[PDB]
Amino acid sequence: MKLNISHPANGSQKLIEVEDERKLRHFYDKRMGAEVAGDPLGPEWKGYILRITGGNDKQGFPMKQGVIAPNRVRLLLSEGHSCYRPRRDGERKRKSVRGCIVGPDLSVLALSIVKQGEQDIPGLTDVVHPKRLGPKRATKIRRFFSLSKDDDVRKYVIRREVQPKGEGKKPYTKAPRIQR
Amino acid sequence: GISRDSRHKRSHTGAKRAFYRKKRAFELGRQPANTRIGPKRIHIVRTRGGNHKYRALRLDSGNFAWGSEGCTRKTRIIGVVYHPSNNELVRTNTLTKSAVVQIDAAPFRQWYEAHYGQPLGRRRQQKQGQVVEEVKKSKSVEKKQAARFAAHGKVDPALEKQFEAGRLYAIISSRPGQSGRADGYILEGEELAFYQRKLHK
Amino acid sequence: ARGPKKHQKRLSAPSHWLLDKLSGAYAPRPSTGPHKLRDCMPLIVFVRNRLKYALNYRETKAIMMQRLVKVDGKVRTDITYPAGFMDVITIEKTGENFRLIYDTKGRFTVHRITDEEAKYKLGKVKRVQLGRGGVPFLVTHDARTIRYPDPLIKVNDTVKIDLETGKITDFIKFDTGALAMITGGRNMGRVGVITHRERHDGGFGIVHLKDALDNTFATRESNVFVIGSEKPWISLPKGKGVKLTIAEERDQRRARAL
Amino acid sequence: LTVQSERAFLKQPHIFLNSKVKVKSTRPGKGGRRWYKDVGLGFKTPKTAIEGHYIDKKCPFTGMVSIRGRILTGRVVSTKMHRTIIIRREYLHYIPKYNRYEKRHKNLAAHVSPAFRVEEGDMVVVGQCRPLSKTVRFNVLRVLPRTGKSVKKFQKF
RNA sequence: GUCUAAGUAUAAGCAAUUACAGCGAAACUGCGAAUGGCUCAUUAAAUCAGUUAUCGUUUAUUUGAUAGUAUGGAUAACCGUGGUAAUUCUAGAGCUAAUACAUGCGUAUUUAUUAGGGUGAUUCAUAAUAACUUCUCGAAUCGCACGGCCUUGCGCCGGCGAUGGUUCAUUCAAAUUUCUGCCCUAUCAACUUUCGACGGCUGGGUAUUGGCCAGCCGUGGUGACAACGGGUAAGAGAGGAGCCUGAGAAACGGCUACUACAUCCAAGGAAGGGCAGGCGCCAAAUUACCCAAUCCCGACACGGGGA
Repeated sequence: MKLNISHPANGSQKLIEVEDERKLRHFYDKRMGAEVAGDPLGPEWKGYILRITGGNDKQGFPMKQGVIAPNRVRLLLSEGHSCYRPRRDGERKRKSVRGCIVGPDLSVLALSIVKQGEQDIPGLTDVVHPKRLGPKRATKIRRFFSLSKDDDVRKYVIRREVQPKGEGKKPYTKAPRIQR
Repeated sequence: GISRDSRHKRSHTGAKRAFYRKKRAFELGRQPANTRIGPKRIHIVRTRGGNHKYRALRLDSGNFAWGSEGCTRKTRIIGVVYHPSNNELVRTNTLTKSAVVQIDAAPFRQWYEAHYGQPLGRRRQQKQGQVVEEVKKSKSVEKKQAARFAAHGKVDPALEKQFEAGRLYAIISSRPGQSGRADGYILEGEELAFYQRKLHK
Repeated sequence: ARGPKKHQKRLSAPSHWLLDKLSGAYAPRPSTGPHKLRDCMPLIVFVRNRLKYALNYRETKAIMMQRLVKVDGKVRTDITYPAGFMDVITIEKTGENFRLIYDTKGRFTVHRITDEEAKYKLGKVKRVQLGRGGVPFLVTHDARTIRYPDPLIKVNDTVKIDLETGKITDFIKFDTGALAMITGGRNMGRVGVITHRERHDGGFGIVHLKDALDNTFATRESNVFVIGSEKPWISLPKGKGVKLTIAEERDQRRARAL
Repeated sequence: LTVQSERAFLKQPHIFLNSKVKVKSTRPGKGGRRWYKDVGLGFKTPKTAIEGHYIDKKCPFTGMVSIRGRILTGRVVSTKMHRTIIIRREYLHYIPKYNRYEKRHKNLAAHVSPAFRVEEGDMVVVGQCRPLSKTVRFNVLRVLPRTGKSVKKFQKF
């Protein structure tokens, strides 16, 4: 298997080649939402626990939630679900989606970092990635930057900038908007 | 999938007429709501003109009218007594219009004791608790509610026997499958002996 | 058939418009608005055919979109929505207007008319009935709802509104022995003078009419339209709306020709 | 217990009035009503339609079924139904092959009010109402009681 | 398909001099397509033509009247990690907003009671009362001016439109509905009652009237004044079966199974359901150019048109 281990606080995630089906034995049979640690994966990992979320089969099939009896049941999907973009609006297409219980058939898992360990990883926690779009309405700016109600948001700018090359004149300064 | 029209019939002369067209979507007849008592189960069936129709599959309560006073109290439903159409609908106790339902005389009887100052539906043991029956009379309240106590506190005595039962004979005039509720009014007098006489039949 | 289309056919195009038999299949169908199909008269047919003030719809939309033309003071940037009845149409520069009336033959004609005589309107009562608040209000024949009128002003009166709030400044009374336009029957669109009204329990009680030269015709109350008592509010149509014979009126035209 | 019963047990106007006569408005007044109505259209209400305690809802003086415009006449074929007459309206058809007239007879059916006094062979004014069944789209209004005979009797009328 | 200055633009997109703001693809949101026009077993007063009518029914839309009342969670676009052969296959983690789904210290629905200008007449319209609904509405919008009072209050008052909204109109419609007229015929005088054939009470659903349908009985309804049958010499749609949208469709060139074929494959899986052209049952009429006119549709002067 190969892992899309996901890190929300730093915005950073990876794929990881998994040798040792012995390191996959503790990952077998576990339903979604369960928590298996990183110490049974690696000797180089100790303290992380991880939440199983998703991934994809061999030959590309996605994963639904709550779908015990683990084979690829051709599940009927409707609007507003996972693993489904509607062909037309209101359309309820029967697709083929894998069950929850992890057997050996999976190609790439998708994991959630729950508890941080002791070993540094460069490309997962040590490298940094803040989010792109910032707090856009006024009360969202109030709730992040702590502007109790007599403060007039306008001076608080969460701006982005673009400088080109080839020109030549000035930097380019852009503020999103403040609604309400 | 279910038809309504006037052309799938036989003539006034008797010969069946050759149908000249297929079914069009303005001649539809929908499934009847055989409404039962319980939780609140609702289909909203959106009908012609954007006008969504209140389809009541299962119900509990609904306000009834005390006809000799114009009083309306919300009332829980107990059960079907008679229907002139179908003893299969009585036999499954299915609610409908022209169904006489024995009802809770508790909100009616507590408008009676909350307003008048007279007992009905009680045993000859004459037990009594806290005072709201008297709570405080004035001279104006004494002349007022005693002057209303003097004459018009009055009942058909078979209705009084259904205050002792606490479960009166109302009639449903609303339909559930097109209005979302099963409401009616109370049966009084000649209609009381009429449909209690249908309990006799 | 089975729902609305917007395509008008050309052999079945009716009398009031003067459409050509040529130029492809379809004719300028009017869409919804105040009036029905019959007394409708779009600005398409009005400014291009009746006036010859247009070349094609680049020019007509190029007139209509720039906010120069008014209908009751409203902008009306639409081609398919109708113009009304006995109409007041604006050319506000140089101070002129266009009243649509009948001719002496029964079809509509334009008139350049002044700001006052244009700025009031002759609109018939269609209904006086009870609505919300407990008041009998007035549904006009043409566009609007005149709420809180005089409570004895009933149906079939034809009202001088000032067109500005839709309020009765005068009314013409439905009467026997009065002068009325007729819009229906076998003799539609004629100025006449009613001699009698009959009751006709069973639908559409009528009027007997006897004109200036003793011609009688009895037509219904749904098409009668009492246009004036004497009191020349509106512009007079040609020939006083008598609709005489083609030969004698032809000799009168050759007699009055310059 | 006499006309309230009629094998199918509700005979009421759409305005309930009977049990709440004991309410102290209409009874010190006079609002104790069989449901009183005129049909209009140049007629007169019969007296059994004034106070006659039968109850039907397809009655034009008790119920809400009305008349509009079109008024008809005709002679009854079979009076004996469950309150429905059948009209044989004859007319003279103009055959163009013969340049003549002939008889063509027709059959209506009209719901009957228990107000008037019925005959078979009478000449009966009926009226168009809303279609209360397939063939019964009419209602019996005014009887000219005549001694016209059965199928043998003829008049275009 | 579709952008108005008048929805939501932080495109690391143009292009200028810190709330955004000019241009503006992407994406959300809205409208959209009951039709352009197709193929072939037919439809014999059932259609239709007059002609009535809904006091038996709905209407997106049009324009007009309109309402003394009891500072909020997302997600798409975006950023990245990517899975498989992959086809509107799509996953996880993180953003972030709307006129978008949702909150907010009289009226809308249903039941009964009562009062009650028009019409030939209604229990009509209208008003009040008592409650009821798992409560619809009474704007937490956008743009364009920039002002009266001068408490110059990060004031109070202020218009011009765009969008949105309970209720009644109005048009456009759709739906039934009545008196008469089908072409021929007696090798057509009996037919309809199955499990409605005609009434009538009660319901039920239908937008409403209707045996349209179920109890429940009564006895029907028609026809030699030509019923009914027969003779066609005039609507039905890869296919049954169900379903969803909308103001309007039993929508199919839209879903779900089953039935008959058939295409891509890494053989597990997937996407698939037209008329026109040539030859034919030794060769003969263009595979033409345009929405310019007339006309139709969309946020709408542009964008789209097999008339």
